[PDB]
Amino acid sequence: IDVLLGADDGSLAFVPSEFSISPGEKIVFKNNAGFPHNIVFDEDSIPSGVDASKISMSEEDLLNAKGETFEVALSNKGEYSFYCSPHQGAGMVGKVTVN
Ligand SMILES: [Cu+2]
Repeated sequence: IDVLLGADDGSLAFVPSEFSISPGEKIVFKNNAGFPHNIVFDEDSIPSGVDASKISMSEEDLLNAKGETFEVALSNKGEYSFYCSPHQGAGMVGKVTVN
């Protein structure tokens, strides 16, 4: 599944922000508008036992230019909440379910 970082109207959003995938499926996050952006999985809101650092950018890492990507595939089943760290309070958050 492809996910935009920033909407085409400049809104600070993942598009889509809620979605489901199958184990081993890739998510390609693509820097779109309103960047810099990143994608950070909330270590307390992903399935037990998953290493957030295997699937996340650090909060200090940024995609600063249009078209840059971060790709990650998730295997373990369950709900994963994530956010863009500089835009989290503006509402740039999401949740992917692996089912
Ligand atoms: Cu952002």
